[PDB]
Parts: sequence; C-alpha cells; structure tokens
Amino acid sequence: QQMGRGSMCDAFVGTWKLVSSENFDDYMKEVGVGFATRKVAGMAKPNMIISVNGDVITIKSESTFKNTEISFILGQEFDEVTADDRKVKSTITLDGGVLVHVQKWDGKSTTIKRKREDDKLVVECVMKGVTSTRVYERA
Ligand SMILES: COc1ccc(CCC(=O)O)cc1
Repeated sequence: QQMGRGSMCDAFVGTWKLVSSENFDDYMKEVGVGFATRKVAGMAKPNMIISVNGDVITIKSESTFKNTEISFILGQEFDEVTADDRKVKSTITLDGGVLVHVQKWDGKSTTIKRKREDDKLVVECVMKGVTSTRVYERA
C-alpha cells in the first residue's frame, strides 16, 4: 500500500472536549429521553475522538454517562445504539463542510450537524422545533 491523500474531513480529526452546552435538556425531552437519563446525560462532558481511515470515519465519545463509538462511510446507512439507548438507523453525509447525521427510529427523526467554527467543533442537535448547541474545544 501507499500513503493515501488527505481529505476535507481532516478538519474534524482529532481529540475534542465538550466546553459548553445550551438547551440540551429540552432537546433530549423532545427526543423522548426519560427523566433520570436526561439528568445523568446532561452532566456529561465527553471527549470525542474523530479519526479517518480511508473511507471510514470513526466518532468515539468517551463519557462518564456512556461511551459510544460509530464507524461509517459517508452516504451509507448503518445501525447505531445511541447513548440514551435508542436503536436508530443513521446516515451521515458531508454537505459543504458540515457533517449531517440523521437518525431514524419509531417513525421519528433527529439531525445532528457537526461543523468547524474557528478552533471549535460545534454540534447542533435538532428535533423538530428544538435545537441544542454543544461546543467542543481541542483537548
Ligand atoms: C443523550 O446522550 C447524547 C445524545 C446526543 C448527543 C449528540 C451531541 C454530542 O455528541 O455532544 C450526545 C449525547
């Protein structure tokens, strides 16, 4: 093998730590997360590790609430067990410079967008009319 080329998704690669969150409780309520799970999930300050190997992107969340890991190819649906224990069908695409992650379950949908802004990685979680913004910094 040879050394492969970079990609635009390289802007997301690295080790990230959650530094702020807004409206996450309301997001989780809109998603249907129960009280005890919401309270514990809302305290977490995960690290998030993003890596790329060929076509495969891996997003690992290391958390005091729940450790999750997804590996995927852009545009190709996969099964995901979310930190709050939903079993969802997920598709992640790159639209411009934004990773757009759609999760489908039980006739419901939620979208998680991930975008670089200055030195941060901003995550916006959307369920119907409810948005949560989560900001990560380099660890
Ligand atoms: C409730 O557990 C969750 C659900 C959604 C997320 C997406 C936002 C993020 O990764 O910071 C994280 C933890």
